[PDB]
Amino acid sequence: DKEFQVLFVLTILTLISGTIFYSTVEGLRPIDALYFSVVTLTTVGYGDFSPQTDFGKIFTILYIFIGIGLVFGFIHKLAVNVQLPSILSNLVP
Amino acid sequence: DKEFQVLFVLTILTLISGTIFYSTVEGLRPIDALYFSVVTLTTVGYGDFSPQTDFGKIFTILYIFIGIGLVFGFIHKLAVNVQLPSILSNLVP
Amino acid sequence: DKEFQVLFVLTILTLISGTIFYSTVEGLRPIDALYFSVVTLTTVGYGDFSPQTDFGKIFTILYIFIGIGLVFGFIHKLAVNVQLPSILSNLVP
Amino acid sequence: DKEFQVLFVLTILTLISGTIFYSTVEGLRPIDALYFSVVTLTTVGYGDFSPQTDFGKIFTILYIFIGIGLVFGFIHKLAVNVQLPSILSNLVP
Ligand SMILES: [Ba+2]
Ligand SMILES: [Ba+2]
Ligand SMILES: [Ba+2]
Ligand code: NA
Repeated sequence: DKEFQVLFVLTILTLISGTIFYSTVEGLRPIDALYFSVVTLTTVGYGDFSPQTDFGKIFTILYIFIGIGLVFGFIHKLAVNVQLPSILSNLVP
Repeated sequence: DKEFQVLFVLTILTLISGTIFYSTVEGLRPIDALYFSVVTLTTVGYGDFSPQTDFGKIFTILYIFIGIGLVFGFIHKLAVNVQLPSILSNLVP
Repeated sequence: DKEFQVLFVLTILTLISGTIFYSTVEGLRPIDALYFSVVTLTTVGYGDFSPQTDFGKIFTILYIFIGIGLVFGFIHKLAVNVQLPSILSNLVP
Repeated sequence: DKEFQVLFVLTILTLISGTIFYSTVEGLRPIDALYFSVVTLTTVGYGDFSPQTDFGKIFTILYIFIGIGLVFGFIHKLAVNVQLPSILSNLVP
């Protein structure tokens, strides 16, 4: 609850930083910058967007190392502390 | 057993929702929509398909956050509660 | 030791099946088929190769669900039961 | 602390080896080689770079199996032993 709340905020700030960085340095539209940040940090990585500048490539290296751990923590506690009880609620006779 | 069964169903419904969404909004053939949903939620992400619309990009962001946890849970219990015993069965003299 | 050995074999057989499938149905060279199988099951997924046939797409869906759990188990026990001691060996004065 | 330090070094050496390999055999610029090594071992895998030679494909197979476990260990202890306390520090009244 309080755990999920902090992880939510931390993940939001991370995605805001990526949105700002890639829309400025890589010239993406803000929605595309957000989408790319998510596709990156979840490791999906389609490659429909990818950094073309060296600044973008260096940021991306650092962004991945700092952000993957946080994003997957959130995905994990979301599944565990929000998704897991709710599915059991739908179960019990 | 009962665990694996619930995870199977939950994963199926998730993949059905993606199949329906991407065949409608992104105009994919249903098989391609299913395939893309799987390639997305397992994080493989080839990028042979990727959303071209903003609606598609926003759904994909949400779809990834909600679905990755469920899919990998299923992959995990499938390996643990179905794959792991079966391989030991083939072992014991 | 015996754990790592079984996981090695199981991973090899999985990669052999992918090598055979993608070289036949998708017409890849055997080395490219192996490479693609690995890039797929580790979720790296560059997309330099991806299935173009519906048979290939359906197999890939199943191949991912069955194979990811096994591959990452191997990667895990390789790191834990082979990589982790060896690095400590290089450490102790 | 001492754990994080060893994982840092091990990850650095891994990324140096990839930087050297892909700039030589695949002809990438060193920054692109580093970037590609990171995008590979974190499994993001955009595919903006991917190996074109058989030597490159075989190395990549081995590089992924050896390196993913190490990289994610580092990402994990970085989040746990460096990121997790620091965020709590910002919390306590
Ligand atoms: Ba990927
Ligand atoms: Ba890709
Ligand atoms: Ba791609
Ligand atoms: Na991944």
